[PDB]
Amino acid sequence: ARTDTEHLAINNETGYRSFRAGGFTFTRDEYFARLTWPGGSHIIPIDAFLRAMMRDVAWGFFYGVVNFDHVFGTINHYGEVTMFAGRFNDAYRNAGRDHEERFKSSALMAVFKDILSDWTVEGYDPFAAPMETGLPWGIKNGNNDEAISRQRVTARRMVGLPGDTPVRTDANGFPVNRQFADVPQEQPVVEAEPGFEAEVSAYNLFGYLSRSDVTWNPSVCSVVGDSLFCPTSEEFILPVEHGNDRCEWFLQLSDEIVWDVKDKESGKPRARVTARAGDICCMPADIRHQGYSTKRSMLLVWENGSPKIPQMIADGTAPVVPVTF
Amino acid sequence: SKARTDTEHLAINNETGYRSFRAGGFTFTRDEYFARLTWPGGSHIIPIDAFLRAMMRDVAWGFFYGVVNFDHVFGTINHYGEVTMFAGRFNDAYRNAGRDHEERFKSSALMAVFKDILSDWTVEGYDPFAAPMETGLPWGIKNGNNDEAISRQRVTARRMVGLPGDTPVRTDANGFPVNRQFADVPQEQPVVEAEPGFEAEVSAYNLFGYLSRSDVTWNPSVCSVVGDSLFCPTSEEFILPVEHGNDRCEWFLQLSDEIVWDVKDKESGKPRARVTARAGDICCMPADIRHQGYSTKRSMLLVWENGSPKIPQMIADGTAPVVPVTF
Amino acid sequence: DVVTEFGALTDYRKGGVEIIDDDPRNYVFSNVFEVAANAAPYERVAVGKNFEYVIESARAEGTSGWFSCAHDEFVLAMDGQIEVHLLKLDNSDAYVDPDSEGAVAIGEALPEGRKMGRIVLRRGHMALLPVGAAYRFYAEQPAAMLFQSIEGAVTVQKWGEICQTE
Amino acid sequence: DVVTEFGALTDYRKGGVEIIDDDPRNYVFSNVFEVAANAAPYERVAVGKNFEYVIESARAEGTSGWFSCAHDEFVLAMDGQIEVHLLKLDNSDAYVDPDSEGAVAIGEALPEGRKMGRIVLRRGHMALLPVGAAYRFYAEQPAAMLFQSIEGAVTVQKWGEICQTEA
Ligand SMILES: [Fe+3]
Ligand SMILES: [Fe+3]
Repeated sequence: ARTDTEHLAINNETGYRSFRAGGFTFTRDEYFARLTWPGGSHIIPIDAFLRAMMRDVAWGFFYGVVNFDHVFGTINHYGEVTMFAGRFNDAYRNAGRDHEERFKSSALMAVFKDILSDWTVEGYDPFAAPMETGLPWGIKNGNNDEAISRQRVTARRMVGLPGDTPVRTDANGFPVNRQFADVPQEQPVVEAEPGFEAEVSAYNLFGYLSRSDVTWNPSVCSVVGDSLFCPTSEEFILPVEHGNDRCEWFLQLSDEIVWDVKDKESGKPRARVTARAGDICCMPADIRHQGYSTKRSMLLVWENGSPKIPQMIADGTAPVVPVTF
Repeated sequence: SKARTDTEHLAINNETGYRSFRAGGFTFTRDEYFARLTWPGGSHIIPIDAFLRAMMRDVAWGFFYGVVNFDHVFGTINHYGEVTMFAGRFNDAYRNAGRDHEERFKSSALMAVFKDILSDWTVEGYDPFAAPMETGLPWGIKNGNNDEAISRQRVTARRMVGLPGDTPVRTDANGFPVNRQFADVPQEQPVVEAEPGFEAEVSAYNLFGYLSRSDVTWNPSVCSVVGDSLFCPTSEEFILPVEHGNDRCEWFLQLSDEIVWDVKDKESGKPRARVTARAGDICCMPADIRHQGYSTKRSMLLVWENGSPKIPQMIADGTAPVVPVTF
Repeated sequence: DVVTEFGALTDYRKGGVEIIDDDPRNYVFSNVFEVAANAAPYERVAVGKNFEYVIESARAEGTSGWFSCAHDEFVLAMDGQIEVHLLKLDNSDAYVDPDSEGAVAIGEALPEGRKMGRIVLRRGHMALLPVGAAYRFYAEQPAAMLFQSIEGAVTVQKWGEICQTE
Repeated sequence: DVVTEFGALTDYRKGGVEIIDDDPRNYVFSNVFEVAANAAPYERVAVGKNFEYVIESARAEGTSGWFSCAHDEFVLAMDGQIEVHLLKLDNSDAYVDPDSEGAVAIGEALPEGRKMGRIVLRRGHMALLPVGAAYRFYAEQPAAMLFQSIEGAVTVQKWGEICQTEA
C-alpha cells in the first residue's frame, strides 16, 4: 500500500499547483480538474470535483466506495484506501482499462487536503449549496482555508450530554440556515431530580439540524453500540455516488429527496426513490446512490459501523438487503 | 400512424414563479435548482444550468443532425420535419428493461413549446449560450427574463461570409467585438484587389477574426458552402452542452488551442475513446458514437458537415460505412 | 416565506420506489407515520434493521407500561407531545437480563427505584434512555415516536405489511 | 495575458486518440501541418473526406501551376502569406469538363482569359475560388493551406501514412 505523493509545480498562468499521488496526477485550470494515471486521463468540472473532494476529505474516505463520478473515486479500507479510474465502470472493466492504486490513508488524505486547499479560491465554499456560495472558476484567487478545515462533530453518546458534542446556538456560531427559518427552536423540558442531571438529557434535534452550516454531511448525533444516527441537512445534489460496503438506511425528516440508484459494480440505473417526511428506506449493499434536494431538507442517515460487515457481504454470510419478505 | 402536435402550457407555480409545460406524454417543470421531467412510467432530474444550456442548443440548431442527448437519459432525434423526444432510448439499462419511452412530434409543434420552456425558465442576467465565466446564474425563483439572449438570429452563409447579399463579416460597429479570450488574435482583412467588373467574385475575409468575434459558444455556423459540404466553424468554451449522436460522419478541424472529446457508443452510452485535438488536428466522429467536447480556453473549431439528406438512410441500411475513410 | 415540511400521524404523504430494473422490495420502503398510525399504542414496530440494530416506530397514546434495557436507547419524538418519566432501578438485574438486548416490557406495576426526572418531547426532540433506568411514557393526544435500539422482546417485525411491494 | 495558440508548419503539437474500447483508425486522425510539411509543393493531400467532399491540405511554395474547377472551392490560409491570382477563363469548357468535379491542374502556361484579381491571404484568411475562374498561387516562403473541394484529379489519398494507426 503506497505512500509516495508529491507537490509538483505552480502553473505560471493558472496560479494552481499540481499534485501526484502514486501514478495519478491532478491538475486544475480555470474550469476543470484534469486527472491522469498510467494508461489514460479524465476531466471533471472543477465545481463538482471540489464538492466531491470536500466530502471525501471531511468524511475520512467515508464507508465503501466514494465515486466522484462514473470514472474516478476512492474505496475505504479503514487504514488504507484504494484510488481508482474506471474500477466501477463496465466499459473500462470489460476492456481491462481500469486502473487502481492502493495507499496508506494518511498519505492520500494529506495530498487530498493540499489539493482542496490549493484549488479552492476566495469566497467559494465547496461544503455549501450553490445558492449559498460563490464560484470556483478562473485563475487562483486567494483561498478558503476556513471553509475546507471545519472540525468534524461526532457525539460519543448523544448531543448535549456533559463532555459530549454541544447543542448549536447563535452564540457558539451556528445560526439557523435561511431555508429552515421557520423551524421551531425551543428545547424540550428536562427536569432532573437532584443528583441525576448528567443522566436526564434531551435536545431539539430538528433545531440542531436547522443550524448545520454544511450540506450533505452525516454527523453522529446518538450512539448505541455500532448503530449511529447520522443526520444532516441536504441541498442541491449529493456531490458523490455512494456505493456502501454494508447496508444503510435513510429516514427523511423534512421536505423531500429523490435518490438516483444505480448498480454499484457497473453504474447502470436501477431505481429512483422519492422520500418525503417520514419515509424510511434501505440502500442495499450492491447499489450506489446519489440524492437530489430542492429545498434544504433534514435527513437521518442510519449506519452500522461494525468493521465485520464488508467481508461478510463479500463472503455471503451477510445479505445485500437486510430484510426480505 | 401520425406524428403528434399535442402540447400545452400548464400552470404557473406560485412559489417558484415558473410555468410548467406538457408535450405529448412529457411534462416539464423547473424549481430553484432542477428541471423535473416526467413521462408515462418515469421521471428524471437535470440540474437547471445543464438543462438550459442543452435546450438553448436544440432550439438554436432546430434539432440539429441525428441525436441531441441532453444527458445519459433524455434527448431528441431529428427526423427533419418530425422529431422524436425520448427518455432512455440510448441508455442500455432502460432499453434492456423495456423502460425507454419515445414520442414522435411534428417539428414545429415540439419547437414552439421548447421555445416557451427556454423563455419562461431563463432568468434576467443568465445567458445559456455563453460560457460560465461570461454570465450570471439560473438558480432560484423566476426573476425577469433573458429573451434577447435566447432569441439570437441564426447566421448562415449561402455561399461565403462577406459576398454581396450574403451573411456579413463581424465588426465592432455591427455589434460583434472580439471576445476577451481571443484578445490577441490579429484582426486585419486580407488584401483583395478586383479588376473592374469582377468585384462580386474576388472575395476573401479573416475567418479566424470572424470566429474571435462569435457572441455565443458551441454553435456551428455555416461560413462557406460547396454543394452539401458545409464549413461550420464556432468558438468553444467550457463543455459542449449535449452529447451528439450524429446520423452521419462529421469532421472536426481544431483551429486554435485544444479540445478534448469524450467519445461514447451512440446506442449504449459506453465510453469508447477520448480524443485530444490541438491546433491543426483534424479527425472524424464516426456515425456510431456520440461525442462531448471540453475546451478550457475559448477555442476556434471548424465543424465540417455533409448536409446531404440521403446519408442517414444509407448508414441505417448498411449501404454507407459508419467510418467515412478506410485504411 | 420558507415552509419546512414535516409529517404527522394525521398528515403524511408517502413517496416510493420508481423502478428501472430492480425489485422494489429491495429498498424496504415504509412511512413511519403510517406505521405508527396502524399499530397498537406503544407497540414498537421495526421500520429499519441492520443486523441486530433496529429503528422502531410507535404511537404514544395514553400511558405506557414500564420498559428497561441492558444498553442505552434513544427516542425521537416525530409528532405530538410526549412525556417521559425516568426511574433509577434499585435492582435492574431483577427486571432486565444482563445478557439481553432490545427493550423489555417490565410491567405496569411501578418498579422499585428513585425518581430520575421527567422529559417533555415535542416533534424533533430526542431524549436519552440510559441503561439502568426504567422509563414510561404518557401522551395526551396520539403522537408518533421512533426508537434507536436493538431487536429484542418488544420488537415487532411485519415487513410484508408495511413495505412497498409495488 | 491571453495567448491564442495557432499551429504553423514549423511549430505544431499533434494530439490524438486514447482508446478505451475502439480502434484509433475509426477517427482518421492527422495534423494538417504535419501533412503539408511532408508533401511536395502544391500537392493536395486529402485530410478529410465525406463521400465525394474533401478537405485537402497543401504546402504552398513558389508559384503553382493554374487550376480550374467545375464548381466553387474555398481556400483557407493556415500559416504564412499566400497570394492568389484569379483569371476569368474565355472558355472554361476548354480546360475543365463542366461535368467533372474536384480541381483540375490546367498547366503552367497562362490560360486564355481576363485578369480577374489578386488576393493576398495570411493565417486565418479564407478566399472564394469561383467556378469559371482559373487560379494560381504564389508563396515566397512555405505556407500551409487548406481546400474545401470535391475528390478529383489533383486529390492525393494517403490515409495509411497520415493518420494515427496505433494507440
Ligand atoms: Fe450512502
Ligand atoms: Fe457532432
